[PDB]
Amino acid sequence: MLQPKRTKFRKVHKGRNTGLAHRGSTVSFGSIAIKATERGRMTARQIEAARRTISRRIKRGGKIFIRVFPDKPITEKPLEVRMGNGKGNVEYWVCEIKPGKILYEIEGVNEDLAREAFALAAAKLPFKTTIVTRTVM
Amino acid sequence: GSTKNGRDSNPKMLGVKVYGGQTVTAGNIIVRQRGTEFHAGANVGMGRDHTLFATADGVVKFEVKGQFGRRYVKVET
Amino acid sequence: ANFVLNAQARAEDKQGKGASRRLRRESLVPAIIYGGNAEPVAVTLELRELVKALESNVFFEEVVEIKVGDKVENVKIQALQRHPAKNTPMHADFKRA
Amino acid sequence: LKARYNDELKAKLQEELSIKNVMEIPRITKITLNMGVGAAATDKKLLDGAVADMQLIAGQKPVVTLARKSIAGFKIRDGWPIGCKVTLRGDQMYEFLDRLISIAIPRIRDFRGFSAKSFDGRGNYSMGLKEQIVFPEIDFDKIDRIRGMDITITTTARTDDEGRALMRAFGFPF
Amino acid sequence: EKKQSRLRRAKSTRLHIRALGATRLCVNRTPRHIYAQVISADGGKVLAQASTLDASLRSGTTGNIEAATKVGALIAERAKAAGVTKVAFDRSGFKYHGRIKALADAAREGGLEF
RNA sequence: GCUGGCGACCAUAGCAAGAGUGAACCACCUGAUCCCUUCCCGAACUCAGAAGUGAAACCUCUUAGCGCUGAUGGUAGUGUGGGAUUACCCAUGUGAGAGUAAGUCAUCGCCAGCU
RNA sequence: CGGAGGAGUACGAAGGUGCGCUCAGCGUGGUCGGAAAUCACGCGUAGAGUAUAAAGGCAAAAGCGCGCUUAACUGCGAGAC
Repeated sequence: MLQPKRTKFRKVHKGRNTGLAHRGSTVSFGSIAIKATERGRMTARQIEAARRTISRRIKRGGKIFIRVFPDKPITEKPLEVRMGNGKGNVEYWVCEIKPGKILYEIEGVNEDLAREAFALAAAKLPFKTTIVTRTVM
Repeated sequence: GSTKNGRDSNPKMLGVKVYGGQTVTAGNIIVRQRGTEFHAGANVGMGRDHTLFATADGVVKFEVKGQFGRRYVKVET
Repeated sequence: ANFVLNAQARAEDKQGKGASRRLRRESLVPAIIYGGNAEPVAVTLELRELVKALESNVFFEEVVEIKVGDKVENVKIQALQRHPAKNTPMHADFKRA
Repeated sequence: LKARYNDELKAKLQEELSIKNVMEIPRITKITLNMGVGAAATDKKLLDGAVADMQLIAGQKPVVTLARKSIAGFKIRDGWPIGCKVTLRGDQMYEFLDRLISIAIPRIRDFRGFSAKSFDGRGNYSMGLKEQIVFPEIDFDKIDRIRGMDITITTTARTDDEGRALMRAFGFPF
Repeated sequence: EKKQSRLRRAKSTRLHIRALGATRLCVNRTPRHIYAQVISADGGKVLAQASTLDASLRSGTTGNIEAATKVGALIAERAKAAGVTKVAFDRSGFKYHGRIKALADAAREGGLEF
């Protein structure tokens, strides 16, 4: 479960998720990549589940590059509690996903196996996906 | 339980008081600043709290000058 | 020889965000040609032709001929902008060869 | 050395090293003798004895060296002296060198102990002399504990070979 | 470098004289020669100058207290000719001692008040 | 044409590499008598002259190796009116940052001296 | 009853003035002293420091040292926040 080793502040503001992903949309560490087409939030457990599925199905015949890291803490109030009395505690970490953001790259495996593994991985993600390949320009 | 936060200080109303192109009289305050964000040129004096004031009657002008590239405010008679 | 892209004239009224969006809706791609001995020239290309050319690998290395009316410009593809999600080409920069 | 240097040493050194300009002959600029009285806070008088003894050996009033910062491992902090130094230039350094080469070498237990290596590489030579004996002063009586010292000779030599040639011309044992 | 250190030392006095906006009396000293110059507040005009390179004092040593006094007298005379009465001395990073004190005293005797 | 000082701007002006000058100026260089100096040292500050040199340093010439400046076009954002609600579409006005082509070994005043 | 830290002091010098000096970090050799003790040279560069929390500042340094001193005065005060 990826989590930052250290942080300056324990709790962060909610914010808003807008715009497109002009950075991180280019395949740069491998041959074949899976890229999100809409926006949302990706959790650490979802990242781990997708990675485990991909690795199991490719049988560790190539290299997987993970290009999402959860660095935004999320807090929830415990339960049975009224409104007020300060902010809640951290329960899990997430990563913001914008359309065009690359999630996983695969290098060293054949296109059929990589695509089929990505198809398996897509069934666990909470947003739509697509498959891209390295290109010249 | 409770929260250990919940404190803040009163406002201090800092910033520029007279803008470029305006007319001033001797003694008018031009800049209220915590540090020397702006420096004094001709006919401008500096107070103990880094305030910049005009020592002559004229027109205020801002500029960028020097090797450091720091900003200056002056008064033209 | 290999690639002869047929381009039109893209003028001031056709430049700008609104004009560019209208052109892309009409399935045309704005492009710029900049090179020595002349000032830049703004043109418009056809999406199908650009997509067909982009598939070939030799398109990037070989010289290309861009035809606008009687004028012909020999250039090489210098840069391409792609939509982050849909991946459609949106703008092209050509350098005179 | 005094005059002998000015009259003939640069002459032969030029003839040997083949330097074009008469300003390129390496010259010995200064020599500084220094030593730190570690854990001076424990007693606080070894420093006072040391300044007296080193004033005896060298005829210049010294300056006591203060530290900056404080080290948790050691007992030292900024505000109190921890060492002492003196720098010699001109007549004082040249007579210091003459007395050194004259009497210090015979007194040292091991001859040729000094090494051609250990040069800083910029033309300056660092040497460490063990114990305050091997110098002209009173005997072990009336003098406090034995103390070592460091002597650094800073010259104008551009390269280690030039510095070594200068020492050889001077007459340093090794 | 010695020149850089001296310029750094003189910068504060030069800036203060600039702020006060008074006529400046600058002096430069070299092992062989001593020079003096009078400059306006704006800093773009030189009202008067004096040095040991002039014909009158060139034959002498030109690098001593007597030459400094002669230069001070000459610069004071030229200041009187130009009509400048009140000036601010600028030691230009040199210690106010020796030839420079001599030149300043010579100018004060000549009539410049500072 | 060359040198020194005082000013206007602070990299299109700087760093780095290579090269040159002392007839005059500049620097080093001699000595510690006198003035003066070292929390100890003429090492720096200061005084008297000039024995020698351009070694070091200052100054000047070339470049693009760095650094720096830097378009056009497009993209993001955004005021007003309309539509829609994962934060977008239309009309009109506005318009970056990054990146690309390209450029860059600055320039201007006052005073004194030398061939 | 949002997210994070400090205060209820200190200083006759840690005030004034004249003069003088720049930090910290690394690479090379040296004594019982080495990861880290004093000292010489060289490289890159402000990351040092500023009585105290943070922000805005700091080369004419607002950082550092020395000598002399009490403007840590009295009566006011154009004008402005």
